[PDB]
Amino acid sequence: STYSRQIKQVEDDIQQLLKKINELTGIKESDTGLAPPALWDLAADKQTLQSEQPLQVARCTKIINADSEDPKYIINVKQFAKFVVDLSDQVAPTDIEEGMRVGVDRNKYQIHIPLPPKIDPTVTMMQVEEKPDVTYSDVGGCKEQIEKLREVVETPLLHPERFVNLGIEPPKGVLLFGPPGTGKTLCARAVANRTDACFIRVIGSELVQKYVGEGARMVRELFEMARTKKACLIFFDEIDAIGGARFDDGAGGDNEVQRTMLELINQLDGFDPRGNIKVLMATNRPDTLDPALMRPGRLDRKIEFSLPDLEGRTHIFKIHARSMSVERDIRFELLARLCPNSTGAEIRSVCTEAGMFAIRARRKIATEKDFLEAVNKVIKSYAKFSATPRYMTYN
Amino acid sequence: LSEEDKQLQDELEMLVERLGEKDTSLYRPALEELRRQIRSSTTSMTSVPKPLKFLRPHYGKLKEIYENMAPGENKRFAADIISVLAMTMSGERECLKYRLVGSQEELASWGHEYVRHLAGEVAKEWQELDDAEKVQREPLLTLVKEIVPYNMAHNAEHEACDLLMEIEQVDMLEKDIDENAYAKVCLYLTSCVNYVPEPENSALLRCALGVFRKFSRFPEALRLALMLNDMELVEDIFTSCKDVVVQKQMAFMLGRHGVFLELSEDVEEYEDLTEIMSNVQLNSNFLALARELDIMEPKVPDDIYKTHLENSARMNLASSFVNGFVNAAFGQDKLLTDDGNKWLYKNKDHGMLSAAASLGMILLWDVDGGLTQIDKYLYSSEDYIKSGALLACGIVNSGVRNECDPALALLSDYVLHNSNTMRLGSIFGLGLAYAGSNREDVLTLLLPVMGDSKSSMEVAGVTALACGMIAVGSCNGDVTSTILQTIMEKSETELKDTYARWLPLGLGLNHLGKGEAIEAILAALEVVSEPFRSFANTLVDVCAYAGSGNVLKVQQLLHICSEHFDADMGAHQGVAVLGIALIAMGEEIGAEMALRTFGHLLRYGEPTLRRAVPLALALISVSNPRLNILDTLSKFSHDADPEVSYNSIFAMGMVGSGTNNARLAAMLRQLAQYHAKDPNNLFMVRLAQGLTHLGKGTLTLCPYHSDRQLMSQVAVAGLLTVLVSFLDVRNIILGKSHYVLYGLVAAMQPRMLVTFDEELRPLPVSVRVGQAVDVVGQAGKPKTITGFQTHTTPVLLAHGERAELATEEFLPVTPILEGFVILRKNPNYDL
Ligand SMILES: Nc1ncnc2c1ncn2[C@@H]1O[C@H](COP(=O)(O)OP(=O)(O)OP(=O)(O)O)[C@@H](O)[C@H]1O
Ligand SMILES: [Mg+2]
Repeated sequence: STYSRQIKQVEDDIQQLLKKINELTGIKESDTGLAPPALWDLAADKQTLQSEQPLQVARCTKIINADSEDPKYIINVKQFAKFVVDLSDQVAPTDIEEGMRVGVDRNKYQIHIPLPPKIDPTVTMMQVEEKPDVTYSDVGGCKEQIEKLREVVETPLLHPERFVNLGIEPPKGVLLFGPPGTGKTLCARAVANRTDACFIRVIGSELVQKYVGEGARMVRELFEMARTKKACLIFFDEIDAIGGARFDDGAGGDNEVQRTMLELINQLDGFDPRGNIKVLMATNRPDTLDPALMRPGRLDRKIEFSLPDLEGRTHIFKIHARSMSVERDIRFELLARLCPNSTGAEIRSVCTEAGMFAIRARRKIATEKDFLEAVNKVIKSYAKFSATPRYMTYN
Repeated sequence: LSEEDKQLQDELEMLVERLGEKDTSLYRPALEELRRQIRSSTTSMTSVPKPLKFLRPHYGKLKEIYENMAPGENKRFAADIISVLAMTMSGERECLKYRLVGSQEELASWGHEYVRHLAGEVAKEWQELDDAEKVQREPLLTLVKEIVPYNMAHNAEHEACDLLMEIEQVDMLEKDIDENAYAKVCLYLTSCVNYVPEPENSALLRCALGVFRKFSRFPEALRLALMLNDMELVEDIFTSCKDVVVQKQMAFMLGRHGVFLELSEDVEEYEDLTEIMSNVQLNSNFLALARELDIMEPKVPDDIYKTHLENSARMNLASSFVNGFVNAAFGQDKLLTDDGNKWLYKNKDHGMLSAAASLGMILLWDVDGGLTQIDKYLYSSEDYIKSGALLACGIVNSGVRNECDPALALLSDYVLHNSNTMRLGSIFGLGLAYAGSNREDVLTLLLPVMGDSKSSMEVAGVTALACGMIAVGSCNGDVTSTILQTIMEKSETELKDTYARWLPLGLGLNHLGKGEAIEAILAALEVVSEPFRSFANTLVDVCAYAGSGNVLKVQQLLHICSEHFDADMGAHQGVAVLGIALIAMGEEIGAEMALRTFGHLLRYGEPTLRRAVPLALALISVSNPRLNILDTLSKFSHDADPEVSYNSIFAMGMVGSGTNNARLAAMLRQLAQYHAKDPNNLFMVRLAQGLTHLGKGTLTLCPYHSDRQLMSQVAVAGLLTVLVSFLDVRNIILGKSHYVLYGLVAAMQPRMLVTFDEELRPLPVSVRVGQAVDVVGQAGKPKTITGFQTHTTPVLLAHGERAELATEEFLPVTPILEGFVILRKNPNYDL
């Protein structure tokens, strides 16, 4: 308390100094999206505003007399108008092709720069930019499942030389199926963490759109943008949202969504080659998927995430109780035996509730009794709500 | 008006009336009750006697009672009430006075809040008291012999240090330190050593050293000794201990710091004690580690480049660094061991110099086996390959000190070799091979090289660099004379060469962290010409205060950066910016406070001033891939100024050196695409990619170890060599002198946690690894890690990640769980 008077004196000076520093440097606005002045190149910005003219986005439609020395380009300037224009002298004639977006000036509308194909902002947000914090070490009891998963979705991209030499075309599709909580999305999160190519996460419910043909459009632009990369990974979580089997119920039942599935089937294996895309779909209702989608060449590998065996359950217990403050002789093999048919999700909850009982008793170490009570609360007491019995019939 | 409050208001008159009577019979019962009346409200911290606050003007009636007659019992309790009234007002020379002159009973009887104000007073008046007032501290001392025991009783220990630090009497703390608070008292004042200046800098450590020595806490006593660079005290700490199990742990800590101790053969277990501290077993321990991490597979630069996902002499020379950096100190490579001739000869000119030397970096710390591999290139007819293989031996022996010396033998015969390139691979080889040795054998063999007529300025610089590494922080008299001699013997035009910038570093390296021992040296730098003198004056002054955080010195550094010149005259401005990082790298508070100042140099600065601030970011946060610096560097990778673009990208690699950061590698891969058509920028991008995957993530270049509290002389020498060479990135790094990038070999250490048994064998146990948490202040048992996870022991610790044993099966010899740790069975465990 002896320094209380002086601490506030220097604390206020620092705040006064901080505010005074902001007076000279400038830390304000931030509501019109203004960057801090340390990045302000005003001299350059003035030059850009004159030297660099703005360009209107237009799409080339037809090239007239491309063979001759006077090639004329018909452009569609969005909602403005259509113009027959000539190419600018600072770009090559071979760089502009029909059906490609171009940048045109406002005076003579001559094409100044080719532009990337238009992609829906929602589709652009589908590619994973921050990888998950989950590795393959966090998946237990899926040893055979992971190796099959890796050798199709990881090995070809990491070491492509081992397949070209032997004339091997590795599978370009994996379907992960199993009851809920079995690790289907967990393995895909491990794949995205480890992968070096572009990863696109697509939830099937995201492909359901209000208007007619819009869902199939997003599938087209999804594969269009995946093809703009040397190697790509598309993850279709809960593909049963759009991958349902086709049917005719008199009325137009699920006709629109079936078209989205038909588009996805077309991009996977159609007239055109798919590309270097290796797709990956996870669903807990694989019996509902269309036979065309469940066919090799679209989903070549069918990896089943069945409920873990005794060795697998003990491994998942070790994974989730790794960072716990457990006791000496926690018989994890015994705990794995007390939940015969239990998903890894239940095992994680058992670990959480086991330490939750210890927190309840103001104890810093989780005993074996706490795990025994956790098994009763999760495996036994919560067996009324268990999704396992209903979903093994589906898988 | 409460009746009980009015009852005390009655004592303002009726009790004073009892003290107003001539007879002393009524004096004692009223005063004794009045003395106890204070304790009535003292029992509650918030409750204070407000009627007593109205008795302050009543002291006039009591003025003659406590002043004008005998002090037996009349003044005794009369003054103490005024002292109780004295914490309410300013209390300048009053609260202590009635305490000092009044009753001399136990201090805590008047309240914890009273002594806290009383303790605050004794420090305030201590500064006021002059030398002639030494007779006035007789009762002043008695209180602090009772205030300190009172403070430790009620867990208010940190206030106890605050008392005797102010009065500069920290010595008497150790006599009253108990077993229940020795760690808390040490942990507090040791955290104050990062800000308190000399002479209280060493003095505060000495008292902490005494406490640890008193309580037989040898491993943490040795840590304090190294921080004070007390060569004498290191021997006394080492040999005082009798538990031999405890002693081998120090040699691990001592060897990691790179300080050698010449033990006597009479000391028990002499052999393994030297072997442990000489890091001869480091290669086996390192190789056994990564075998457990199953990363023995060699890595090609293509696996680092990942060009298959991408939608020349420089390229080949760039990939040579990327090759060696990734599998450094691993001993196996798919690109150099396997028919190295095609790859090595695929490089050209000085590219073969670094390509050949890259073979010694993959055998780092492999003194025996590494020497077995460079010999094939040691007989090469090409001038560069042999000299590159010459420097490869120095890289191989860098960081390892064996008893009988190979590296001097293979390279002594070539320090005067007629071809400068053959010479060039020699001195830089010896500098790395014996960095931080202060061995007169190598120095005397290396010293005349700088004075040779055949030695060019390129050779002249490396000799100062190398001799600086051997005698780093030693203030060697011999090297100072010759480095100064060379500096003024060079011409005005000769000093214009940027290789001349290295001679001051050799002088600066010798005084690394020494402090104010440079005024004699700085006086010598007065006689040399400009603008080299200004650069030399700035550089050596900076290395003097490295890891000190002396703001006054940083104040001078910012003034040098303040005045701008419309290049040639502003070459010294880059060193000042690197100086701020080199000074503030001590404590976290200064380092982060330096980041904002770096941004302002990055905004208001001129090109030559702005070209070095990326280097400052690398030095201040090497192997610490924090997002604030990376984003700051990321924005400035594609800058208009080529050096700033070159330096920033290299800084990103050094900031993430050995971290294997997935986010950083993605940025570097993206920077490769952006700078594909700029070979110079791409070479820096390629250089950064090699550094971020240094040693497959098993190595660090951070100069700090022991919970970021111990400064390694060799590591800073290795870093300073690289970043000071980066001030002229056009001519040195991108030019013909990229071998200077092998200076960071001196800074290579493994981010290690290997717990050994008492017989030094591996002992994998469960540990908790997570971000460190400051444990200063809050009493009880606060957690020192947050967001932690449980791994087995042979795990790589990132910067700022502490480690605690999850269980209690083993008692660590040292609290600091870094590097190699010896574990002992806990007797209480399994009782
Ligand atoms: N094999 C496993 N090893 C370790 N933890 C697992 C495993 N399987 C599941 N878990 C845990 O259980 C959680 C269940 O989530 P997860 O995404 O894996 O479910 P899912 O199989 O995709 O389920 P749903 O079919 O309902 O989408 C995971 O987040 C993880 O913490
Ligand atoms: Mg899922």
